[PDB]
Amino acid sequence: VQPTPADHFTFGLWTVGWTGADPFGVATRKNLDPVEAVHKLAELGAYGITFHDNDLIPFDATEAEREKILGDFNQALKDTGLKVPMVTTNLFSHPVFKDGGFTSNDRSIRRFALAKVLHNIDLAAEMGAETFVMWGGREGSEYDGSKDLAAALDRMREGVDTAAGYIKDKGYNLRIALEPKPNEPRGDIFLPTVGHGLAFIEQLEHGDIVGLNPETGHEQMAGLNFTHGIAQALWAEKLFHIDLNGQRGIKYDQDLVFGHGDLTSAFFTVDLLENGFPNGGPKYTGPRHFDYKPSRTDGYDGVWDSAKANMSMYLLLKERALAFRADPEVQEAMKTSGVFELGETTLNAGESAADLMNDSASFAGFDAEAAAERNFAFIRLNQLAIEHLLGSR
Amino acid sequence: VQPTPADHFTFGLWTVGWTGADPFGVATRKNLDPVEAVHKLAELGAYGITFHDNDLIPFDATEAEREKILGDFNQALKDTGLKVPMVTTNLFSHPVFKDGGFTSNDRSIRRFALAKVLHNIDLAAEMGAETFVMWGGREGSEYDGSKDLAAALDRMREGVDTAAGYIKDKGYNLRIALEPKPNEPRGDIFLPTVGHGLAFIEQLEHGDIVGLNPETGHEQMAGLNFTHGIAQALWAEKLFHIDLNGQRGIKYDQDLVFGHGDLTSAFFTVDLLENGFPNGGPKYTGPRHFDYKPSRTDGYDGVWDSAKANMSMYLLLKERALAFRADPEVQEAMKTSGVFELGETTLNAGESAADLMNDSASFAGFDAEAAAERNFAFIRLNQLAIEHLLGSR
Amino acid sequence: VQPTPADHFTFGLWTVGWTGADPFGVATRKNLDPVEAVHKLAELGAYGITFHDNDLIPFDATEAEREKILGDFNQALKDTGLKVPMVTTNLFSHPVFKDGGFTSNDRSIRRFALAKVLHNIDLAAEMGAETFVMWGGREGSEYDGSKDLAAALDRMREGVDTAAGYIKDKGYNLRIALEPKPNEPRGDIFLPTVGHGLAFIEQLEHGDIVGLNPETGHEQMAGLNFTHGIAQALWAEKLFHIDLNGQRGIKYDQDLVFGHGDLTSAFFTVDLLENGFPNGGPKYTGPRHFDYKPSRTDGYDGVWDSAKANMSMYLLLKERALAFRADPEVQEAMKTSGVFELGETTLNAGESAADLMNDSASFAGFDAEAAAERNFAFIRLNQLAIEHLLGSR
Amino acid sequence: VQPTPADHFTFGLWTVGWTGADPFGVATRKNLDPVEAVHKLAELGAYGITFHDNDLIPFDATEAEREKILGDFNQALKDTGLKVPMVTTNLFSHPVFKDGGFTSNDRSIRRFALAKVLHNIDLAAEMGAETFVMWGGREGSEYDGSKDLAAALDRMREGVDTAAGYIKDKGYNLRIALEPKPNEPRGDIFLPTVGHGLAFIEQLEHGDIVGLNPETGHEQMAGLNFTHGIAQALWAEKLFHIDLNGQRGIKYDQDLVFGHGDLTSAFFTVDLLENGFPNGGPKYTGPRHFDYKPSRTDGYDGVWDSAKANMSMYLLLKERALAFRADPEVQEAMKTSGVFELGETTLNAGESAADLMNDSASFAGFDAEAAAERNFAFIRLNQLAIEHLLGSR
Ligand SMILES: [Mg+2]
Ligand SMILES: [Mg+2]
Ligand SMILES: [Mg+2]
Ligand SMILES: [Mg+2]
Repeated sequence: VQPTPADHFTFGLWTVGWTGADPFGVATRKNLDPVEAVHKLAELGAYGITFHDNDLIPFDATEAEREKILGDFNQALKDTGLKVPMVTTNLFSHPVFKDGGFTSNDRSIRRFALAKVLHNIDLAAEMGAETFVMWGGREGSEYDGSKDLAAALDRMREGVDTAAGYIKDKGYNLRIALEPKPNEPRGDIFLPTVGHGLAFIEQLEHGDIVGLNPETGHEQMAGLNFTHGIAQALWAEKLFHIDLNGQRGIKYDQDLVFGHGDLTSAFFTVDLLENGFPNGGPKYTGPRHFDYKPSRTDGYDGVWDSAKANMSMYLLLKERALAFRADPEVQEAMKTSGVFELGETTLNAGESAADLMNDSASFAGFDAEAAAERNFAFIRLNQLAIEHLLGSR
Repeated sequence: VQPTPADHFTFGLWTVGWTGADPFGVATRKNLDPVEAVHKLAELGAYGITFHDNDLIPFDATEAEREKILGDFNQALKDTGLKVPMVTTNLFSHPVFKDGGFTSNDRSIRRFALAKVLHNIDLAAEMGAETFVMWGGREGSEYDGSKDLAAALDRMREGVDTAAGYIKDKGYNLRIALEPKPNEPRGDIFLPTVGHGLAFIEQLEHGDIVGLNPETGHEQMAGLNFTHGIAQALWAEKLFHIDLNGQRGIKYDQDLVFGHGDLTSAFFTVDLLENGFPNGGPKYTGPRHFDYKPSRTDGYDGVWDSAKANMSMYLLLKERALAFRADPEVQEAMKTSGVFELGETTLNAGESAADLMNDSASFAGFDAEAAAERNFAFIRLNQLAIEHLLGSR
Repeated sequence: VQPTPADHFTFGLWTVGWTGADPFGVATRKNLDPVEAVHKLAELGAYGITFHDNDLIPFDATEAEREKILGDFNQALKDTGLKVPMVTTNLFSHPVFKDGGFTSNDRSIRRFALAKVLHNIDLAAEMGAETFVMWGGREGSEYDGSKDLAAALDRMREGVDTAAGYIKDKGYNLRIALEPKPNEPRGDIFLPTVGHGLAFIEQLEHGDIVGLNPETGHEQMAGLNFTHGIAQALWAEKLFHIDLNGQRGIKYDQDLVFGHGDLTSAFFTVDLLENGFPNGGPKYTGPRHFDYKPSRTDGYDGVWDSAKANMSMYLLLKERALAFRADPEVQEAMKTSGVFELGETTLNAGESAADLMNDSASFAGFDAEAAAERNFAFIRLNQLAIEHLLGSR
Repeated sequence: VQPTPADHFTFGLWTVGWTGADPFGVATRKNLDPVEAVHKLAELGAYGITFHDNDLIPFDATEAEREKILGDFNQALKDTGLKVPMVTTNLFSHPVFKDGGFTSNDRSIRRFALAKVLHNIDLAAEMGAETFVMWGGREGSEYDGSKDLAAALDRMREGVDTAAGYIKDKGYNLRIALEPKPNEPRGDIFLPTVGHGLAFIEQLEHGDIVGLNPETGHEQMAGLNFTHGIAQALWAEKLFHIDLNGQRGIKYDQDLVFGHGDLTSAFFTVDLLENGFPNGGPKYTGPRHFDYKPSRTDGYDGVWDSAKANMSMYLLLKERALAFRADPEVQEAMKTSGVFELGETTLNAGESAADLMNDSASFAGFDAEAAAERNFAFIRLNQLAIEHLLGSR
């Protein structure tokens, strides 16, 4: 419960560097120098750091300034050994992206935004990032009439497929991860959840290198079960990255420490990333990225406390989830409840639809009332998970 | 604002026949005979009626009883001319489906449930239904540990692909529509929204004849924009059916009359079904199905009032949405706001990613501050839509 | 973690007795005989039992049937030693109550509902109940014009003042507890949250013996912090009873076991009930009542299992919350965050507004930016708390 | 639909002046000079203007700067005739207020916050404001152990009683209006809803001149019915001010124009404000204040457009709500649904509880099932209302 680099905890530069400006107030902390960020995270046990183009390099920066910033940064990474596993672009802060990057009603802003992305892919390759995240935060509307809904999706597809074709063309070993979000900053964002995101990728021409980057808080903002949406992404072989934080209900994006929102949910999230599926199946072996914000009420000691907290929470949940699954009481409760039974195909090997229709024991002579008497024992099984969680077993 | 059969208003037998039992009380109305339902709906201007297998035919019914019920029903349809455009199966009422049909932890219940579906497909063909709806209402969990998340999806796929292969095999001209729902009756349902549903179909073997059946209320239960989710379904060419009702917020499934929930949203929903996309694209020309419930406080006069209300609301919204789009002030407001501009591809014909990166006017020499000065005028445009809605223009 | 009568765990007859019918399906369990409920609950460690008049005595019961049923139930209580601390009135399942009891639009119904309550006060008094709970579940509307909102609150007051007047008159030592609920079964219910119930009580003629019965899931259905709510009820000394359960978000009411919802909020509710306020103040001493429903997926072993899960959940939280406040590291963290500092009055002993305004050091020469440097360290206090919750420290 | 000063449309300086910075981006508009705001608003038909102390006078303003600024603003008011009906205090943007003003854990900060309020009361009185608004935006927490909840309410009371005491002492005719808000910017805010604010007021020493300022979007953020909320405030005669805007669901605060959110609820709020209660009762006569923000996508033409949209929205709703209640068909529908019947007291003139209980016809021989046959016809009353809303009848 001391993190180490094979744990693969990655942190975004914008998280610990978030100085505290919210919509009702100014920053409460001084800016965090990025070299200092790299040194402080390496020391806490982080494996890597991620950033947005404008997190390191100002929008305004001249070529010389860009060279100077990147040199110090590269030096810092070298001194520490921190990797840079994911890179992303800021397509939401400057006033020009008031109506989006890629789905901006203005065509000249869509070309600028797509060029901001291609340049960033080149920097992403250079850094040795394996994933390029795309968070379309300003793509949407506040009013139903603001957009042509089909055009938005065509413009979004265009953007994404041009970027993907460009990776392919240059031979970069980079994958694109789209990060779905319900709302905020727009009152409605395009591809609001994990399924919209997932569905969207199947319409792309270069879909093969496009996957997702779900975020705890984002699904929770539409009241979805985070464990069930990552399950589906994994199931489809599209869980390319993951962002973990906490959220307490449907409200503004809180960005708390992982485990400080919905704890029981955090627990089962960690059981799926760590243990996978009960009957076997896919596993996610990428980085465990923390995309959160150190509460504005706290000074810099709280920033480093908060960074430590993320990794601690994940490790506490991991031991509890490993003991839980190892527990023989839990394994037999799982058996009773039919967890392993769900793993069995419904049809017998070689059985056809006509075969089952016509099988008298599966329908005509099936006793539905007897079958309804089964005690699934889901509460008891729920109860065992929580007793494991509470460290009482 | 007198409905007629080319309007294609279809009503489910369970809507007007809903006698009023909620989780806190008993029915407040007497049962509605299904022949009387057909006669009363034909007379109100409905085009068709839909039903769940157990809405017409009791679970218990002997073959003779099934023959007798279907004969009277068929007679009624013949006497009136009402079609039966969609059929669906009850996989959620009997105690046997306490943990689902298709994703039931018990394998014997999954075989029964799939056989209940194949038999129903045969009845669906017989009735001349073009769509077979599948609402997986009991597929999910209340506890994160109740299921093996990957197995659930494999079991769901198995069910759905067996049913689809069986349509194909028998040569029925029937399509399957899955209806996504966030929650209720389960605390979390599998394929909770339109994207999960959409994503899910791309993993199926018989995906080609599988599409969606979104419902106003269902998306609204996860706080999504209904117009933007049907837009995406349409965009993907998967909007096979549609269910319209009203819902006032994130809470239990209310099932109000279309236009009695979120009115402005209802309005833009009707603008998309009726007018389509501003720059052109797909159109939805299937039935406009009302899946709602006549409030339990009201007697039978309210049931028929409520049925009339659905069609009235849709026709009032339709005229307001046609005037709105015809309005030359509105067309020029759309132009200013860049609604048509979104229709233009981002890249020039023949332009490549390298071409745009390297185009100095799109990036390097792009004036982002000048571009940020643009007045999108989205509020004014929103305001014009509402003045059209209020019948003030 | 073995409950004893000393713990004051009370259960509603309706909870273990809930047979499984929900809006989409029939009962999955057989009716529970009340004598068995009493016997079962006494073997688990329950302190008492509570009921609604129609949980015990059927709506259409003859006089002979009523006495048999009470002879049976009084015998059971006598045999087992269980107490009956609370009694409530079912003003919701019979179709007569579709528009409410007390705020029904029909005056004849308001008279019957209130008659039904007065008779029930006699019964409650006879049983030795100390609390009389009023849950106005059908009090509200689906539509904004259905009700005259000032007249609904006048009617509500009349009902509550008549019942309280009657208690005072008859010399019964009963206190009325109003149970606020935002929705379900009505689309909007009168006196939606703790706040609303408390405000209403202050408009009552006999508000001195009228307080609240907050329920965990009801407040979570509005997105409110359950703990902030009962704190406010406590502070006004109006916390007369409490109903504990689980709710996983804004959706239908789940009625999960306590701690099977929002764990961390459950942990903080236990802390408040057990440890009181950090700086002292009123404490809650009534029954810890569980109003939940055994999931319908579970048979009768599941029912006694979930009844036991309420009590184990609570005892495990209590143990952690006691360990939490006793930790010296936590006591120190609390001092550091200003938790005890909030207890010191803002003004000085006999300081006036005018004295405060001209004091130079409090305003005029107050260094606002120096003050703003304080690291409140709330993340670290939060992290310690979860660490005590997880049985880690 | 041309507003006139007689309409009492008031606007906050912060609303038209909002420059566009949100959590994900910088300002998209230039600062608005306050003199121009005053002039612009008087040309649109505004009756008055309201501000926060720091909207006008910068936090670090010298004495010389403060007088210049007030000379400029007083001149503008004089020139245009605008009134200043409400003044409020910014106890939220400066980093000193990260934990609150009045309920900050730091005692030195509580003293400065209250000093800052007292000084602002003098200013408000000087300006001729009738209402003093208190919005405790930083009063709350992200974490359940950050605060002693009884001590936070004691501190809050001290602050409000000190300010009210001061008003009384100085002979100013100002009334305090507390503005409840459930969240944002804190994860949970003290006095979350109308209900909570009203309950708190009754625990105050000087609660007689302390009332509420409900805001439309704040209540919709909890899923509450805005109309039920102000009705309850009205009924207790505590509706001192109102803030009108739009909110599309439980998500961040949108601050859309009034009627650009939930239309039908907007329609029913106008009806209540204009027509009062169907059976009579208190009526609201203060300013109709708009606290919204011009979407950041819109330039300055958009700003004056949205200021005008507030007033047109309201005037269009008012016209429909007046037409609605005057319709004979609607008056009849209301009688039929029992709307006036709710106004008749339940008991008879000098009827006691005891008299009611033994009356055979009210209980004992009351035919509950005959009573339950009444068709309340709420769907048809709702349908008439939407038809008047849509300018259809
Ligand atoms: Mg993220
Ligand atoms: Mg449906
Ligand atoms: Mg309760
Ligand atoms: Mg406000």
